[PDB]
Amino acid sequence: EWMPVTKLGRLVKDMKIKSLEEIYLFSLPIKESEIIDFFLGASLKDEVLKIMPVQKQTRAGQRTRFKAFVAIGDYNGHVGLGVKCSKEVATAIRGAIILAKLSIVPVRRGYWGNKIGKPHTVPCKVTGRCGSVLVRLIPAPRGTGIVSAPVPKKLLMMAGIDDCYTSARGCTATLGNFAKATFDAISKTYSYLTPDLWKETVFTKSPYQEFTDHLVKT
Amino acid sequence: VVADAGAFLRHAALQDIGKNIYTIREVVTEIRDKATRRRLAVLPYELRFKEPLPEYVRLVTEFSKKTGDYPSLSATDIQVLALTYQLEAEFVGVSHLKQEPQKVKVSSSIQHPETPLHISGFHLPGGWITPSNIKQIQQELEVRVGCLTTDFAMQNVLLQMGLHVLAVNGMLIREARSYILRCHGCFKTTSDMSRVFCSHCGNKTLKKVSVTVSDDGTLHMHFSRNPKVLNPRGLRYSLPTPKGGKYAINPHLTEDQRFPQLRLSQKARQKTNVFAPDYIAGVSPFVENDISSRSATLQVRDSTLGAGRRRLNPNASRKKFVKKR
Amino acid sequence: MQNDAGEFVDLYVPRKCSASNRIIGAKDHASIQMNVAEVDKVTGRFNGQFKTYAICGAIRRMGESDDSILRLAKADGIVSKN
Amino acid sequence: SGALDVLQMKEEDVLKFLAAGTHLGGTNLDFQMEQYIYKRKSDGIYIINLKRTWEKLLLAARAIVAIENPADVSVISSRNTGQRAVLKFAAATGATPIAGRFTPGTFTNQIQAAFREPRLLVVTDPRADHQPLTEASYVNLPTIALCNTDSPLRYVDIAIPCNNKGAHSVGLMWWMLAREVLRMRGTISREHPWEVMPDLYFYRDPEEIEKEEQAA
Amino acid sequence: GRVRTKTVKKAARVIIEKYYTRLGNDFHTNKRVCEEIAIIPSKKLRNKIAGYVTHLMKRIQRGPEERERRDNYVPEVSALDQEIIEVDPDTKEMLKLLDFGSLSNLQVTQPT
RNA sequence: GACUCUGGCAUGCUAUUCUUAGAGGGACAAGUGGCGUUCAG
Ligand SMILES: [Zn+2]
Repeated sequence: EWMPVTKLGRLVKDMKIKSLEEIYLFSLPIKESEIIDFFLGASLKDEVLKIMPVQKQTRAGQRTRFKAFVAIGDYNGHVGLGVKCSKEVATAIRGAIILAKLSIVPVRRGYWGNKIGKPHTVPCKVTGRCGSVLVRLIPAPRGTGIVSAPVPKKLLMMAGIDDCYTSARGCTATLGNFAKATFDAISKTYSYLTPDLWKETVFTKSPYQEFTDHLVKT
Repeated sequence: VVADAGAFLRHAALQDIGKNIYTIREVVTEIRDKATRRRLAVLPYELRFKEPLPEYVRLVTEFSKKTGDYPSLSATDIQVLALTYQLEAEFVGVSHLKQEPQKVKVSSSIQHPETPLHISGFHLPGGWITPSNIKQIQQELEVRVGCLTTDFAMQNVLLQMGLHVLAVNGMLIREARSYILRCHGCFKTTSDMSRVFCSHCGNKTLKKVSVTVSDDGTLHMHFSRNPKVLNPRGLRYSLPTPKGGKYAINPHLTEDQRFPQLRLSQKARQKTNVFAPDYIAGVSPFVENDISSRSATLQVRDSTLGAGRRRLNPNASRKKFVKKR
Repeated sequence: MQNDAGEFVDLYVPRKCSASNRIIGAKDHASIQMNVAEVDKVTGRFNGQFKTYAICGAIRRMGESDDSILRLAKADGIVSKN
Repeated sequence: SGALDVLQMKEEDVLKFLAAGTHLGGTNLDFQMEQYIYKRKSDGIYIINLKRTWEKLLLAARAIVAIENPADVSVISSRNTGQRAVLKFAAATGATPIAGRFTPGTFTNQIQAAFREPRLLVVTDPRADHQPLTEASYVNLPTIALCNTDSPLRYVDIAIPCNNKGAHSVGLMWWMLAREVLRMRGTISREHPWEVMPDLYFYRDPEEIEKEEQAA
Repeated sequence: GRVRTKTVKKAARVIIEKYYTRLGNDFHTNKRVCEEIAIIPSKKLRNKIAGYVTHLMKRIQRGPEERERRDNYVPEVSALDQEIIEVDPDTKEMLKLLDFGSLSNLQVTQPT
């Protein structure tokens, strides 16, 4: 049973907001995971990248906790990356799943050469940086597949990228930095300005302003 | 003989001189000094409390808002003014006192406002402080009912209206000179010497200007024609981004802005007293410094401390190994 | 974006900042879509029509959003000259 | 003001500005506020150009009008000097006030008592009310602020140039903003002067309140 | 049976202690004025409010503000409507360039 | 079940008294009399 708190959640709970892309259009924060459960649902697969047990220094000594790196992703669409430290492994995993679901970004997919069929690769070579780890995505021809290390392999397959050349520099052995760098690159896919996106933007009314009368009643 | 709270603070035992010793309950019930309250329970009780009829309270208010003293006075000071006005009215004829007070005349000079004229120990070219002068040095010292008002705004409005005001000395006061603060943005004067932001505009722009009032009802005000006073040297400097939290010290730009509480420990803000009769049995000649508290680590200072540092302009060169907290 | 068949194969068109022509990203939370009322020229009351300006978060951070909105309002005849 | 003879600056408003002292800036100047300044006088105080004040005030009024639900506009003052005024602004217009300390996380922490989503934010002092400006950067809120000469313009979208230090000046600025937003909405005629005298908006200062209860 | 809830009690108590003057003993007038001032989401809830308020003012007519009064205070003449305003010379030049040179209340004060 | 939603009657608005399906109404213990800590019930 989901009882929304945010106005965006209350609109999503009704049939006021139709797609997730509208929430991406006005760059609004998603502060409830149940919205992402509503729009994507059974499409969302979740893949545990890593569980590392850690020792917290306590006044009693040291006691163990677990840190879960979880990549969630709708194929042919969206991903998010979450990290959670908690006492047991199950609660760390579901916390990382929620915290990965709150970070879902869209990925832009383009074409290598001729624009025949669905988009399959990254539109232009993008770059993501996290704590000396540098991860570059390069457009690849159809059928070449994801050529990359296993952790960005999972995150790029979950993004709906079918094929990509990759390059990584720095201490790639630290897994959180490497995952966060490839997550940064696939966010910069839509942050990049291409001649396709050169027509002047028309400004459609925001859901807070489109449905102000519906939010009066609550 | 209307006694202001300044007489009770100063322990001016002048009840034997006058017989019309009257005062408000509010001025005597607001005193926070323990020694004065102890002295109140010892004194012979000939003083009587009253409250003025509010009509003269208005009339006192409409000319205090014209003489330029209305923000300076308190409600209780208006009560004292109204009580002495009513006692003047009941005892003496009312045609003596005048209204619509006289316009100020302007006369400037060259002296800096910080020139230490009228400070007792100082001497330009004899002026000594003798054991015979300590009881004498109170202020500028010169029939039935008077006042014991020591605040300058009180004496200003009284000598503007024409009421004879007297001091801790029995003889009445003829001349009263002091200093006021005037804003050079909105030209509104304040009689409170402590206050640094203007009451009207709120800017840190008040500068010191001397005044003198006569017993006649004339106010004349002396400016300083010195270009050092109105010079904008260290007034424009770049300010840090505003910080919150428990430890932030923003540069204090408005009068009623909110600071986080950073108070000194009770051990640190204690000074050594040597006149105490239990001092010589004390282990050390001086109080121990506080080096154990959290405010010692946070380097909290007394507000009065480090004043000449602030008057150095911020666009200037300090020494290369010092840091200004 | 759009394939050789002609279909618009793209999830959405992101909106661009009115000051810098920069794409406002999906996680730009300091970005603004501001509405300024247009008024009658004979009475001076709200028409119901308004003008819309988008400002990305980098310009707002840099402190130039105020100047940018003022300059766009001069351009659109909302703010008078001088 | 679209160079319209209906919305131009009237004389009695200028007397309000000169008596309250809004033209008197501070002695410091921020470089992003140098456009709004007429000149520095030799005292050091910066004199604010009042036509610029009028234009930015009308931009703020136009932005506040364009919100269908007036409770979506939120008006904030942390220090006492503006607090009473912002309450009156609420009672004039219907905007939601926060007077007093702003609890951090009001706009970001969804599980909270005082959590709320505005659609516009109006601020008395960007230096004093810095915390809602930061919150607004987190949650996509535009901002209108009453900015002096020495004021940071991070996350401020419409910066009204005015003296925000004196009580009469902030009371007047809030009063004029309410007057213009309520004229431009249309519930007041522009030809008749407003029934609300601006002296309703100023700060009480409980010693002055006692000094007024004395003489009545 | 039927019982009233807590939020109805709190909202009714607030709207009574704030605005007892406008209310009457009619159900519908009280309901309309309650919808007029109180920002109430639901119709069923606001009729519950109106019923409980009617019960309260029925029972208090049987038998059994300082901050507001000081806060709503406004004087006879405002301080800004004053006969002489003293201005700097440079402010008068600024007003002259803003077409406002025909003012009568201005008194220019030279820096001396 | 003191949880959530909701029906009966509309000769009312909407493409409309007989069929429709969106919205707006109407019901809230509201009124009366008894029992009641005179208030909760
Ligand atoms: Zn001043």
